Amino acid sequence: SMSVKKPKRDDSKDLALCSMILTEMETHEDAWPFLLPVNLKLVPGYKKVIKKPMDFSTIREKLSSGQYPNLETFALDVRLVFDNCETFNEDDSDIGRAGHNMRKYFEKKWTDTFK
Repeated sequence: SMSVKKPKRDDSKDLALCSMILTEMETHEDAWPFLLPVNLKLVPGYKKVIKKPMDFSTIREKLSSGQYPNLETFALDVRLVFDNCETFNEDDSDIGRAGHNMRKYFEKKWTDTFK
């Protein structure tokens, strides 16, 4: 509350560390469904169904331009990528499997870097 604060957690490396995680996600062999925004002219149903499209290149641009206020807003966008994937793709598909694999990969790196 006013003039009452928990000890200050060092957040000075968070930007660099999120960048490193995102590089590792970009270079994973199962990243290909997520590298670029889904083409809303060429994929029927996407635009109407997925209210907030998100992809790794969009996260990279937001990260590089100071559009994440803290590490939690970064994680929310990464998770959005996988939540959108599950919304639109069957589990038993190459893309559906890719999204589960990448979400697991991400959640481990996240815990190990920050928890």
